[PDB]
Amino acid sequence: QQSTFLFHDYETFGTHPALDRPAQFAAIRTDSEFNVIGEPEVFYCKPADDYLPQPGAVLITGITPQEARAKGENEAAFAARIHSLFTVPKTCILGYNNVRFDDEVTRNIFYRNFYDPYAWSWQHDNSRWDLLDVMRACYALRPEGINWPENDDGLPSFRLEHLTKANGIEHSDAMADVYATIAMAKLVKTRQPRLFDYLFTHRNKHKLMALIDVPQMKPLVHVSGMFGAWRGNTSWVAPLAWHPENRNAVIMVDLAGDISPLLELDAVPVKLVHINKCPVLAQANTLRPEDADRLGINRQHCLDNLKILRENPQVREKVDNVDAQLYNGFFSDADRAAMKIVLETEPRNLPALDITFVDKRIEKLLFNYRARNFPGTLDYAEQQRWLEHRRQVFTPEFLQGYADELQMLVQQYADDKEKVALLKALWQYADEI
Ligand SMILES: Cc1cn([C@H]2C[C@H](O)[C@@H](COP(=O)(O)O)O2)c(=O)[nH]c1=O
Ligand SMILES: [Mg+2]
Ligand SMILES: [Mg+2]
Ligand code: NA
Repeated sequence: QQSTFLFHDYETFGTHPALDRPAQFAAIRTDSEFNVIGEPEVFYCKPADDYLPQPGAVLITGITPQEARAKGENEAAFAARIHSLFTVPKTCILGYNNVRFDDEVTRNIFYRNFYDPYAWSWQHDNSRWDLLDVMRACYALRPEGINWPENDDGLPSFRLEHLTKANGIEHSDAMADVYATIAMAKLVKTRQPRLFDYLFTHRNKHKLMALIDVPQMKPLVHVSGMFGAWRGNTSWVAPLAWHPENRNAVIMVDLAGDISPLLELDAVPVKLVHINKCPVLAQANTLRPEDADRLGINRQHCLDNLKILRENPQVREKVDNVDAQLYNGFFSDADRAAMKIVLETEPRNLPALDITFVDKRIEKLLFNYRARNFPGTLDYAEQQRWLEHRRQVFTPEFLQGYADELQMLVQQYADDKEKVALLKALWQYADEI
């Protein structure tokens, strides 16, 4: 009814958004002015017994598999709680690195648990945003008034913890990262008000499409992590064409690159810009001469490449584990309707549910869903199928490797008492599972 922001963040058991499992979700809702209006939403996800967490992830988060299992609900119920927060009308769902990471975790949790992986983002006036590329855009285009820390390599850092410390934001508990993300939003809104407004409005794919002039190859500023911190994640780009299959993807040339292989053949300075993924795009003059110089971006090289590309328009023409299979395709309307019945049927009425799916992923999705979330509902043949599944995960190579990694880390981090205790926990859990 009113426009709100839902700030959120996952802690996970590893960095693969499909093949690792979530540990904890944290979120809070604000009004359109970033005033907190909701209660903190913090909860855990019970990991199924076909999985061991990445030791490195647990050393970072401090959340053991024992803790998520004892404090969590099954992933079906975890997914339900997240889906009910995300689908409140007129919600902008945002975080810090959510476009690349947390949103991929969400898509995969929804996929595995019979929710639509995509609808949450856009239905009922919803949107997404991400403060990471907002911070990157400020550094590159409007750095005044913010402290920009360097990492140990002498490159600008966009780690949330570095930006908060550098700008006097308290950081810190479970909610610390979510509150830090709200503080970043307020920082940019205060210190770069017009840029903040511009970036917020341009989260919308139609505002982004208005910038794109393919016939003219109209140059734009693009701020992207792919460009690299050494050039402030920034270049001038030109649109060449739209993707043959992906409706949301435009094919850009990086004008700072070497266009020789693109001109001559039948590094390639070509990238996809996904207009549904909050890319930072603006008119060319948004990168001011002083900032182009600061970032080492060569205007004349970019313009020379642009001139060549415009004179050569032939360039436009030139350019298994079911858990890993989200992007194998969109489901049919019938299959989506069938999966909605799975979702909305009681888990006790699921064994008796006779329903047809055509997409070949759904049989395996359904078996995993029932065995992971509702193991008490499995019959004997299903129990034996699950035992085989666990065996095929816990291969001789995998189990040896896991033990080896723990034994290496406990020696490596011998003097870190908190890490030693976490490694003990990881061994204990692996021994059980
Ligand atoms: C920063 C970092 C995160 N992670 C995992 C655990 C975190 O819950 C998850 C998200 O962390 P982040 O949002 O700080 O990037 O990624 C690692 O496995 N290794 C790492 O070095
Ligand atoms: Mg995070
Ligand atoms: Mg954290
Ligand atoms: Na956290």
